[PDB]
Amino acid sequence: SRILLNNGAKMPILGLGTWKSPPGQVTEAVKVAIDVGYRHIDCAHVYQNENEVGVAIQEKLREQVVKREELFIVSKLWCTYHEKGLVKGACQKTLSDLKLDYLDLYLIHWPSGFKPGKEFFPLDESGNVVPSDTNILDTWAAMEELVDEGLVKAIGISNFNHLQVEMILNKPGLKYKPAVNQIECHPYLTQEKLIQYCQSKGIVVTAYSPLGSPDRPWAKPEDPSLLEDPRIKAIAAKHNKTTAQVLIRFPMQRNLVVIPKSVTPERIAENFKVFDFELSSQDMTTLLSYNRNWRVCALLSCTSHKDYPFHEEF
Ligand SMILES: NC(=O)c1ccc[n+]([C@@H]2O[C@H](COP(=O)([O-])OP(=O)(O)OC[C@H]3O[C@@H](n4cnc5c(N)ncnc54)[C@H](OP(=O)(O)O)[C@@H]3O)[C@@H](O)[C@H]2O)c1
Ligand SMILES: O=C(O)Cc1nn(Cc2nc3cc(C(F)(F)F)ccc3s2)c(=O)c2ccccc12
Repeated sequence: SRILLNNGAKMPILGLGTWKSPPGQVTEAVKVAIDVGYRHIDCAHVYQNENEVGVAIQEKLREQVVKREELFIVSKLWCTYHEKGLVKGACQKTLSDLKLDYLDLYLIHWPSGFKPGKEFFPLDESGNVVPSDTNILDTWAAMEELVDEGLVKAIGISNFNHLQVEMILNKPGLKYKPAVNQIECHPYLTQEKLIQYCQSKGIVVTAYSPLGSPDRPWAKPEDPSLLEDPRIKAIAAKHNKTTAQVLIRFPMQRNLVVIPKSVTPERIAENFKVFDFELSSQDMTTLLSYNRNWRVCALLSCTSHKDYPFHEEF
């Protein structure tokens, strides 16, 4: 149920995602999740719902359902706060919203810094994202300070390519190695090279968008649909499981952490019922065979940013 991180802490391999969970629904989602056994919640300031996630956690702590030490709460430093001077306040805002005194894991959400200011996606008049003059290593050093001050127990990265990870690993005077790299991963984007890289370096990989993010706001009707893939439905039927259950179990059997999102109580419970069956070797081979290098998350307006991660092969 949990994987050991480099700081000695254990991270639950199944967590609840919260991107696109409206504040109207995420409090109930998190309450239900905790009731049915989730102990890991994946959050971010940019998801605009951390206050409501926080309400749910506070309530369940107060109800004596769970103790804080049993929860594993992750959040992420948004791109507009990469300047060394902005990092601590960004973390403290997340902590205040979540009503917590520490995070279990805090990630650099994307390797790119954006122009500081109120807008999460500052654009120029021609639609290009406006970068900031920040660099990965200075942002990393700021993240390390959060560990040293007790705000966070572990730090990591998200959407970093292997060269960007290597930059941090090779930093003279590195204080903390990244514990986790959180990346998009599912049968249409199987990430074999980056997973082998990270796992060889002692970095745990978390798979995001494991169901293919059908609710992503830029979906096009001609896009591939993992949950509707008849090939994956057939593997699910053979196990008397749903397609979502197969898609969640798949990364678990690759020694990945996985964070499916739902706000629908029946699905939150369904998605956790993945510890009672095993995909066969042939199932795993078949699912890996569906790779198409297809990404849910890769914003066009960011493709000229100097730190855009997806020009590299991996
Ligand atoms: N680090 C990053 O850059 C990054 C990027 C993307 C995602 N993430 C994290 O990863 C999480 C998961 O990714 P995601 O939100 O993109 O998408 P996802 O988990 O792949 O898919 C969520 C979508 O699937 C639906 N769904 C959930 N369970 C289902 C089930 N059993 N049957 C049918 N449909 C089901 C949900 O609907 P309902 O909610 O309406 O039930 C929602 O529309 C995020 O929420 C976020 O926490 C991180
Ligand atoms: O962020 C999430 O969790 C999900 C996520 N993904 N995307 C796609 C992105 N593509 C990027 C590319 C870069 C780049 F590094 F390439 F510059 C930087 C930042 C991004 S956001 C979004 O546009 C988005 C908008 C609101 C809330 C969350 C998201």
